[PDB]
Amino acid sequence: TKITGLRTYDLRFPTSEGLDGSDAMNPDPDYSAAYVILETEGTHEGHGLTFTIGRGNEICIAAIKALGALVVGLDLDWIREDMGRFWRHVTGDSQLRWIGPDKGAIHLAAGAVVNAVWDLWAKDTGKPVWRLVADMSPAEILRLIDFRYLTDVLAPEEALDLLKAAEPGKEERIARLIEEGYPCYTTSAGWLGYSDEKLRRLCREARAAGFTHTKFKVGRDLSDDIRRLTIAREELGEDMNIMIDANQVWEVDEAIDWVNRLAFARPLFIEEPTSPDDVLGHKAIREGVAPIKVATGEMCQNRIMFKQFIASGALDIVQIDSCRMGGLNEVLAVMLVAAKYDLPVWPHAGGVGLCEYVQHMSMIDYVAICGEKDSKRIEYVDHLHEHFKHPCIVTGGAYQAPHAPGFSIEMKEDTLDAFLF
Amino acid sequence: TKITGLRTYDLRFPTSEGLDGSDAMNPDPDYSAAYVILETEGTHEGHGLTFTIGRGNEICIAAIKALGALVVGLDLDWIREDMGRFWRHVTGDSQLRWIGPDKGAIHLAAGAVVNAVWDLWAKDTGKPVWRLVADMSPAEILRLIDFRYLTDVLAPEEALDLLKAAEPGKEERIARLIEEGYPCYTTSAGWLGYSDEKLRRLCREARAAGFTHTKFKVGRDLSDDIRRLTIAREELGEDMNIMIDANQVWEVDEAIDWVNRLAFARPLFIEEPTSPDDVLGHKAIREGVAPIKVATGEMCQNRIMFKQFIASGALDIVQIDSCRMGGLNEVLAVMLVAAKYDLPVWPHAGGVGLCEYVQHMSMIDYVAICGEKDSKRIEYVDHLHEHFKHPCIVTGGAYQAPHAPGFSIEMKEDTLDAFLF
Ligand SMILES: [Mg+2]
Ligand SMILES: [Mg+2]
Repeated sequence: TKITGLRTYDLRFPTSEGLDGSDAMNPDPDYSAAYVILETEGTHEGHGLTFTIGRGNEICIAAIKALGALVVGLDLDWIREDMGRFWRHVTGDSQLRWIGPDKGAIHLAAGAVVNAVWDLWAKDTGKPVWRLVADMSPAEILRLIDFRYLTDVLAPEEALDLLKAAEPGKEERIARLIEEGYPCYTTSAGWLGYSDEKLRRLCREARAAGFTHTKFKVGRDLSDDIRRLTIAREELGEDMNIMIDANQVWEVDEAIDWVNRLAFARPLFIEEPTSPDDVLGHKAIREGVAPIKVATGEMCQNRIMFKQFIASGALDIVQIDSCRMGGLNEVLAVMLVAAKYDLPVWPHAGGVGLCEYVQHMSMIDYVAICGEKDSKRIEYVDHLHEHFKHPCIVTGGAYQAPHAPGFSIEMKEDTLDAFLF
Repeated sequence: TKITGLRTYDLRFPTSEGLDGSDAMNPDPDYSAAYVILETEGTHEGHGLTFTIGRGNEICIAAIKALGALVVGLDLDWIREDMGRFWRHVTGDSQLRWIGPDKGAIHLAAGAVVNAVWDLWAKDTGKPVWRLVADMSPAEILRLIDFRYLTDVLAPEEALDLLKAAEPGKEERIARLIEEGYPCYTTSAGWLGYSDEKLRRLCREARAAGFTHTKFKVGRDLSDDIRRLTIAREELGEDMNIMIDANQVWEVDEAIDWVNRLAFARPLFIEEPTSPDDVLGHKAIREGVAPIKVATGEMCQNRIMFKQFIASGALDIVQIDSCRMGGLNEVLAVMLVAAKYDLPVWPHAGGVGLCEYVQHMSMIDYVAICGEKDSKRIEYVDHLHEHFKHPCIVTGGAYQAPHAPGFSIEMKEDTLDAFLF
């Protein structure tokens, strides 16, 4: 099997029409996918995307096309033999690196391309991605990862030790996953643009559905946030776990003051209180708002930044995103760093196809990395699942384990035509 | 004056013919400019560029075009009235922020567009950019900067104190700059691909010309580094200051061992010993290679990363780049942070037009911010200056102060035709 070509689609969805996804930083996102198909001579094609919120999607498309020169002509077997080597290769064009390195449009594109390869690999072997990786031995999983710029915090030997320690319980955990699924929380009642009445209704829906955890956007107006969280608590009840997300908007001192003003709502954590680059900033905020925890990561650019967030104790909750960084391989590296420091990973899913991706990622984390899921929650949003051949399935507050071969990301063909920008 | 339109040029120079620019990370760079011209109804046009090394330049072009939607239609007086407001505006489209924020292709593009505006402003008033800014009162300079995500280390109040404190000595320093220029160092003898014979000749030329500081690329092969540096010391003499640049290639532990092995050559600093995102890693390397200094910054993505590098004491020498970040305004922000921590700024100039840019920026630093230049060195390389209408002028180891209106970046019309990719 050889990758023989690739096609790209600039897909944009009119989510702003109802302000779905609206938050303190992004008032009117148009959920969009920079979508890629890796062509083969065979029966399978590798589908992948990276997620943006409208304008700028075409910049990612440009970056995907550039990466295409590194991938077209490759043999899939060469890729599979040492995917860490492939990852170094695909992120290793020094000229393309200059556009990053491993950040912004070029790394968003890498996420799409890398995840497309996983889709292809999984389809070829007849396994959902979570199972494809979970079935691997510790050494085989270790081999997936490019450890460059990680070794001062997590060297391959220590990663291998973690993988070996988690190996003996894998079968039981797989069975448990089939029986129970993986618990998730909802942000769908929480978008900042919603009226209070809509907020009330969607809070009742979330509770009725069996979620134990619900997230709300905050950060534009303090008076609004106090009012909204008071109302949320009324509808949700005292037992509900509430979280809040500021989407990066605050300064450090502002953030500490503002979430302390929201302390009455008993939020489990504040998400992205400030810039996603500000490690020392998050750490200062963390100290100032304890016992309210601090979460961040959905825009954390790469493993180098994540390792510093984690090693410096700048956060309580690690929120990887499936295609912000260099796809599954880099996510797995971060999950191992998180496991070394006993920090939970709660993936971001606020976007088109993101749920479809991160379900597999946490399920790998559960089976083969940290071995625990009960105390964690994958993000979930109830938007745009209708465009996927195999959408995630959530009920009673949990993702059902994927069954179809691939990465759950392939879109219905009609969608590829209807939503072309 | 109104910005009425925009043109972009994908310009690529065949620098890989002689391996000019070659280093341990980038073995065959093709010096390129994602070049932009801002159109007006008047006699002036604002020229700017961001620098890349070949493939991927087109991603920057796409990002520049995207930012064009934020800039075309703007009145120049609205911009000048509060350029910090304008800076927030051009980097503030939440959807374009998703592609960054303030990093990668979108921010490189911001650098080109922001600096192009500076070029236009300077042309309109008839001054080189450095003097346009140096003639500003402390409050007017403060007004240029967007402090978002800086206030936990440098708030506007403290930045103003710094600016006010530098104010009385401005007239003297301007005089002194006109008399003396601004000292610079050369990297033109140090490219990794050069033969030993050529290394020797270039070292002799650098020494004759009166440079007191010369930089060499290292990091590909230890034996080569040992031999080349032995040769360099031999040709340059004992009074010469030698620096070395690894272009990010090492792990932390590897960097410490490798530069310590080169200690015999007495390097003033090691530049970019590791990933440009690794603040804690640079700090660890700095401890391990003492007394050899640590420099980094040419790819430091923005003020938020620079702020952490500086405040945490991860580096000795701050190497801003003129168009890696959001152009002049963000560079000035970082210079003020550096002034607070009394760290010197030695700008990167390894690329087409970079010398032309950074000469202005360090001269602003000297006259209006930190008030000291004798102990600092702006990078210089002698490549591609023949393409500029007003190239930098270097003699006796110092940049002559620009005197023609603009940012020195405008290229000759024939270059715009001949080097289109
Ligand atoms: Mg979030
Ligand atoms: Mg350098």
